Amino acid sequence: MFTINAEVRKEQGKGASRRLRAANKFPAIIYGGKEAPLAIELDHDKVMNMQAKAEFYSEVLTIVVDGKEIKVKAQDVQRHPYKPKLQHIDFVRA
Amino acid sequence: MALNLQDKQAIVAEVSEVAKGALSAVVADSRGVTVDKMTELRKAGREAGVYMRVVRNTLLRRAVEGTPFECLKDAFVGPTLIAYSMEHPGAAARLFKEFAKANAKFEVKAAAFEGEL
Amino acid sequence: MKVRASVKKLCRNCKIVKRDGVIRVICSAEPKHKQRQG
Amino acid sequence: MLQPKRTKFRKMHKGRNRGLAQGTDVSFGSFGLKAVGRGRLTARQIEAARRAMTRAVKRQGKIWIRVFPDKPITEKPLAVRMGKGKGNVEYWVALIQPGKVLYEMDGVPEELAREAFKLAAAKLPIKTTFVTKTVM
Amino acid sequence: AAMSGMLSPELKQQIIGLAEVRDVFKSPKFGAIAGCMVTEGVVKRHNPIRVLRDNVVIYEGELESLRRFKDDVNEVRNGMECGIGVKNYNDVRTGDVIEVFEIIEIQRTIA
Amino acid sequence: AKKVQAYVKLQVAAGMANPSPPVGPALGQQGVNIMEFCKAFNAKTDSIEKGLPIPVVITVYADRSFTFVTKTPPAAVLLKKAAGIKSGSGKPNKDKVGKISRAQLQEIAQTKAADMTGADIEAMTRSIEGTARSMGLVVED
RNA sequence: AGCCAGGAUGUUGGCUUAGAAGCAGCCAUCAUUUAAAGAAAGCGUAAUAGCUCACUGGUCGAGUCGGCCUGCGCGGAAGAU
Ligand SMILES: [Mg+2]
Ligand SMILES: [Mg+2]
Ligand SMILES: [Zn+2]
Repeated sequence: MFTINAEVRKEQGKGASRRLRAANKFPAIIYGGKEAPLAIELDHDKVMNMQAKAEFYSEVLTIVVDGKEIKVKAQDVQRHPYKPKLQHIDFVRA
Repeated sequence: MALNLQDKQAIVAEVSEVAKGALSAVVADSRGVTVDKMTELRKAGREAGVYMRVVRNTLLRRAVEGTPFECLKDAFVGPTLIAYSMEHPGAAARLFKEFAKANAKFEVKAAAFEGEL
Repeated sequence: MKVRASVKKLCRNCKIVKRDGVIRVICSAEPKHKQRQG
Repeated sequence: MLQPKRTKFRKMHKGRNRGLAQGTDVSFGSFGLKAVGRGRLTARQIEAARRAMTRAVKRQGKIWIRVFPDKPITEKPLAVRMGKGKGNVEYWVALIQPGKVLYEMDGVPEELAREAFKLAAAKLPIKTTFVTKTVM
Repeated sequence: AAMSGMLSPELKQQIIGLAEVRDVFKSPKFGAIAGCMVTEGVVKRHNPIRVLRDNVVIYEGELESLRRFKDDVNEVRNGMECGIGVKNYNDVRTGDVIEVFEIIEIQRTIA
Repeated sequence: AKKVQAYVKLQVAAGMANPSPPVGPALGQQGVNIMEFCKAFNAKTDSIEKGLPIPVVITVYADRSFTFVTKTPPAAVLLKKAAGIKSGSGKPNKDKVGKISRAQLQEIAQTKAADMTGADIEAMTRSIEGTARSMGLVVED
């Protein structure tokens, strides 16, 4: 029941990822199955309110990006140590 | 304060008794003490308390929303405080006189006796 | 009245409104709770 | 109080406090206390902060200690000259990074737990913050 | 007034300084000299002391000689190497702490 | 009864012939008549029942002597004679000493029906269930 | 948020106490009357009483209440020619 509006990452690496946190974005990745992994960027203000509910980690979510809808599940979420922020979220196809 | 679903408990209980109702009587409970309310409670002690009311549906967006079905006397009743009461039994007998004869003690406010069916 | 530093709201009658460049603590019911310098 | 029983070596030189902390989440407890700032925390501070948490909610609720000093930290005398070896061991210190969970709490309500951590926050030299369960 | 004066109350036994002793030395006069390091406060000569080990008091007394090196100064501040010895104290062990405290009288009033 | 000005309340014992251990001269500072006690109060005291606590309501300003209105018996006394042990416990609510039956506190609490707000007779039993929960006395309905 | 009323009966809840009656503590914190009222948030009494808040009614009337992450400030900030 969850719709995540996202875009495909043009740039990559440490220098690229820190520029996204200045613009209220954060890096991510959708992997699993026979398909190759793809680096995706998510908006912080929209996503940060969702994982407060317990249904985010249990129920299946649908990441909308360029008219795809991969339909993935949450695996591992890296948080920023000394603030309430998100660093990187792993996704698995299902 | 209760939300829309829980508010309908007071509405549907009043709306069903519009067609089936018999008599109603009003009084100003404003400026009044709980001991002045206890006079009507000990009046209902013979009748067991379930039959009688004075149960305040007195908001203009609660009881006056359930009035427009049938028997509209609440056009000019609106302003100030009103004590709504509805009974399935009941005659047009002495029940008015207890409120009238109590006016020796003043009874705080009687709402100038507006009157109901 | 004390000065100390932190205002610390104790009772329901506590006010906490700024006057000139230095905020004060005003309490009508309890004059002991009056404070400055926060 | 709260020091090593035995030590492999008596003295540590000095050391640096760099990088970020290890435990981003609370493993054992339901709530806890995280340190935002950076600095040296002596063994007397965590003893004093624990004494506030010892008597706050009486019997109900349990507390854990996720930190420990294990750093000798020598101190010289006053009128002595420089050199003539290193000073003797006086008090123990826990070096901690930003994002380290110092204390934890389980069997206390949410609103009551904020009061307990507020008292322990003033005992510590650096700024601190509240944390949730954070399962994943 | 005569009655109020008669009273002799001292209500303060606050510590003047607290010091831990280490590396005992031997002296002919007092029988022992316990090397000390003051962690807090200032140690004084004629002010009484409380010697305790593991939170319980092993011995009690009043200082007779406060001596650092050959100086024999009457006062020692905190975090300054210090020396101590007393009569009628047989056993000096490391890890114990000596608590020195000043004695003051509050005074009394009648009512 | 119209307005609150001057009243006194205290439980006295009717077991003896004209007793005043609790009050004596300390009945009231307003100047209550001591002679009127045996004349007025003892008329309806011995006529009903003796042994239990008997409260009082006194309203005198310039009348010297007086009369009295009917009263209601308390519930805490009905947990002594018509319940378990009369002495007490000492231990908190953690440990449960006594117990209650369904037959008890049904027709015993009916004697309080003189002056109560509660309309329904079945509702009077449920009010005493909460009262026994203070002590923690288990009841088997 | 003001103004205009109530703010309770059983019940001094049990227990500890010289006495604590909702308000020094401990445990339980329900059930009637109910518009609505917590066996009690604070002041007060030797202890009752008294007077308020929560909750809810009338009046008036459309934005209101409390947090989280930050831009840049306020106090904290007292020294000798
Ligand atoms: Mg000015
Ligand atoms: Mg500044
Ligand atoms: Zn105040």
